[PDB]
Amino acid sequence: TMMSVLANALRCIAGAERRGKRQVLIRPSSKVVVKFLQVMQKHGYIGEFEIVDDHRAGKIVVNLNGRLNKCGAICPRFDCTARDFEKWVKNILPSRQFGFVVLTTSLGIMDHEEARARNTGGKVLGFFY
Amino acid sequence: QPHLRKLRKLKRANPSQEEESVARVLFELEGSHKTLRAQLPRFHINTVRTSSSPRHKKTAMIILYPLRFIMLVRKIQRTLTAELEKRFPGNIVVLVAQRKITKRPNDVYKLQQVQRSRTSVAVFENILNDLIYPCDVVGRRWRYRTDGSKLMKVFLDARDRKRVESRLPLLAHVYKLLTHRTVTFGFMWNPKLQQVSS
RNA sequence: UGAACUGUGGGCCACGUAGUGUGGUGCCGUACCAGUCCCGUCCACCUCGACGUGUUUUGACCCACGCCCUCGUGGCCAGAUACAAGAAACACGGGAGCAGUUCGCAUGUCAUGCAUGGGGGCGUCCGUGA
RNA sequence: CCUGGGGUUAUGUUGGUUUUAGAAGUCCUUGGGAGAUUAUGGGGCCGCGUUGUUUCGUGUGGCGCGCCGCGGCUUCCAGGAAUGA
RNA sequence: AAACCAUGACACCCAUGAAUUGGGGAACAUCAUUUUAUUUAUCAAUUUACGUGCCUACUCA
Ligand SMILES: [K+]
Ligand SMILES: [K+]
Ligand SMILES: [Mg+2]
Ligand SMILES: [Mg+2]
Ligand SMILES: [Mg+2]
Ligand code: NA
Repeated sequence: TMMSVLANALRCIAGAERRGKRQVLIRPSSKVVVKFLQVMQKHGYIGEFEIVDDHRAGKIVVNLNGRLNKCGAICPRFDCTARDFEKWVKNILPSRQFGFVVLTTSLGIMDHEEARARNTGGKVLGFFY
Repeated sequence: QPHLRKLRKLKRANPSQEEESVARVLFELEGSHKTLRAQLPRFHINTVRTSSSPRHKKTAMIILYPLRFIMLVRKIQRTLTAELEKRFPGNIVVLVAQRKITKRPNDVYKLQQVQRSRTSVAVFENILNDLIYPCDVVGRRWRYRTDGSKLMKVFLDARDRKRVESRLPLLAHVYKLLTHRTVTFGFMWNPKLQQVSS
């Protein structure tokens, strides 16, 4: 059965961008999925997306602009101390010049660059570049 | 005077002009109308509010009443609003029930005990149903633009277009005034297949 | 190892942005529609009373910077609405180095009596939690 | 939330008898304002008869609402507030 | 056991043309009797079309 909604959604987006599609449909939706997409959109990696209501878990349609190379989830959600950001950047990112690691902290869901500014650790959710 | 029985007990000592005018119309409607003669002697309102904007030249009149009479009002609506509009030219009359909202607690144990009718999401969507009552929502979408802006759109059945389209710009203003949230409206011919009118 | 949900607000200026719709203002040249005349019957042209395109402001999205909000509705203009067991409601001089902070005369004199003269925070116990 | 009823101190000190009041519970009653779900739900005692707003181009055209029945009494009754599938 | 697909179970995405096995919808048969729109268009407001053979001198509409 399906055990992770976030992992399912990120696999659908990465698969569609590999095939050069313009839109992708994601089902089911969740609060964590929407927050993850808002971080990607703020940095300019996807574009506009829309949520459709069906009185159950919703559906999401995402528009892709072709700037996203790969996104993925990290399972299980390992803890990350504020001094451990460099270790994760070295392991799962193409370089130290671009790309983001997404964390869930007591201040909310954010990328690793913002978390370093606020000096907070948390649990690693995923990445995109 | 007997017409003051249509107001809540606290407002009876020193009523406002708008509340007094509405109370007078309701009492006259009590003994005159045929259908409204029943189910009216059990009804009394809380307060009356008035809103307007430089655009939407018509004036909005909002009437709030206790939540107990929601079953009474539902059967009576589509007729009470028609007669009240006749006696108040230049105004559009809206009937909304007064509801309470429980602030979201922080403990998981406290959250499990919250009554779901007092949730903010549930209350706001019920106020929307109190507006445009004879029609019903056939769809709802949320749009997230490239900038942080977020929009909510509500679709209505296109069969009721001739009877509700004139009041849509004013009803969105009232919804913003009561909930501090913005809503956009659309019409859907064939809601089963999600076909948007144009 | 295990699906979704209770929820992240709004105003007022300012001014460099700042996307969109709705209306203002003038509008060379081009294009479109409607007229007039004219050729053709299988394939072409003229001249006008408007719509466009392009300006320039309004206005709603956006970021930066200040202020404000009982910071949904309602209810006041000290109580209630919510929140506070770091809370409320009782009480203890053996409780605060003299019973905390705020709107020379008296007692005693056989005395070293050489003594003594609204509301909010302190300490210590007892009832109140779902 | 309120007002009118009922049925441990302090008297100079210690030790004994006796009370007046509180408070509590416990039944009636007045004042007031609330309610997240309509006192109008059941019988019988029965008897009678079976032109005013609102769109849309002054005006036209659309506008929506309106233009076993009645009857007094009585007793019993909480039975609608629950995220969605 | 060459107990073989020499390929563990559950869940997601995934391009194309001919076929096939079971069920259903449309069709056949049986009954019953939106505005618009003179000056339009950026991802359409309706591609839903179509007949045959057998059949009471009944495991049958
Ligand atoms: K074997
Ligand atoms: K089969
Ligand atoms: Mg979960
Ligand atoms: Mg099920
Ligand atoms: Mg083997
Ligand atoms: Na084999």
